[PDB]
Amino acid sequence: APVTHIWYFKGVPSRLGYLLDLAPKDLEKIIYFAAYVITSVDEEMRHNE
Amino acid sequence: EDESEALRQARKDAELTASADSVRAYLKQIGKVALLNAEEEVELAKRIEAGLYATQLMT
Repeated sequence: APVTHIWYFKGVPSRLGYLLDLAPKDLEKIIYFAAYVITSVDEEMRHNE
Repeated sequence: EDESEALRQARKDAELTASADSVRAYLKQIGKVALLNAEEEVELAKRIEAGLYATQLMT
């Protein structure tokens, strides 16, 4: 299973958090299996339904 | 005390914690399923027997 490089997730600037517009407190909860994220949503399938 | 919103959301917030220690997080999660007794064990064993019988029938 894929894993995240610590050099980029964890640091004084969280580079992964900067790119993805999140926070390290809102990334450790995910790449360490504490909370889910919504990978993608269906926009039209929700607009008509 | 226990009712009137003092302890319920208290329990929900206490459970909903960062749990930095990995063993601590695993023990927190394992504290979610109640223990079982003999009748429950034999009932679930019957269910598994039915499931494997149905799998054999599918095969």
